[PDB]
Amino acid sequence: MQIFVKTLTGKTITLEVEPSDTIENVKAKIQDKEGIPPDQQRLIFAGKQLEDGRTLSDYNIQRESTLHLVLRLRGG
Amino acid sequence: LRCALGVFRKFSRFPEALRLALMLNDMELVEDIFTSCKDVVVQKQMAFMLGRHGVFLELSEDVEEYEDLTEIMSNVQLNSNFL
Amino acid sequence: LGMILLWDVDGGLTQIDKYLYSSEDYIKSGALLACGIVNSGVRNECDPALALLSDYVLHNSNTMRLGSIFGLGLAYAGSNRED
Repeated sequence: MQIFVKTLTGKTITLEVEPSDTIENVKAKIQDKEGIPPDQQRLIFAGKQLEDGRTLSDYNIQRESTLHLVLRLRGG
Repeated sequence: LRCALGVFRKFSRFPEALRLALMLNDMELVEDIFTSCKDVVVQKQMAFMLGRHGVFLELSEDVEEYEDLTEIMSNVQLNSNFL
Repeated sequence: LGMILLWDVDGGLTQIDKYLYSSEDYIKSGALLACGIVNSGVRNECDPALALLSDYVLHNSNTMRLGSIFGLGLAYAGSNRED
């Protein structure tokens, strides 16, 4: 199924996934499109933090729902 | 004395030039000594006389001196929730 | 309910959903207009195009067409975003 990954840069990313897939596989797909490693990636669904140990079905993430993308921001 | 720059060149923001206070917003980010005035000058830049400033503090010194911006954005607002 | 949970981002969205689901033009459009009230001054990722754009595109009718543009222009009143 398709989902939406909305950034805070006004940019919407679409990924073809399955409802039983883990979050880290989705972050691997984001790395496949972009080259950003998953430790630098954070995902938010309806104000809730996503953990890589669970699946999309565990958070009831379904076809073409909207995610949020915030990046790891460390300085110095 | 340099700390009455933000609130009292909102005086000078709209009539003279909207870039002029933005050139004075540049004068904020030049006098970077050190944190105490630096915190309080940009306290007002979020929810006290205008917003729309959260795109000018993601420069290459994002440790805490340019990581004030998110703390300006909602955390002191959360301290205003902690009120 | 927007005035009750004011200056909030933490659980203001969660309180709406227990009274959002009624399948009414007048209950959802009043509740989703209050969603722009809660994040007023937060301007983080709450719904730049998420919740009230999905409210707005339901329109063929009454306040779903109306009460969805008031909340985001309220929540992003301090914003100068073009998009």
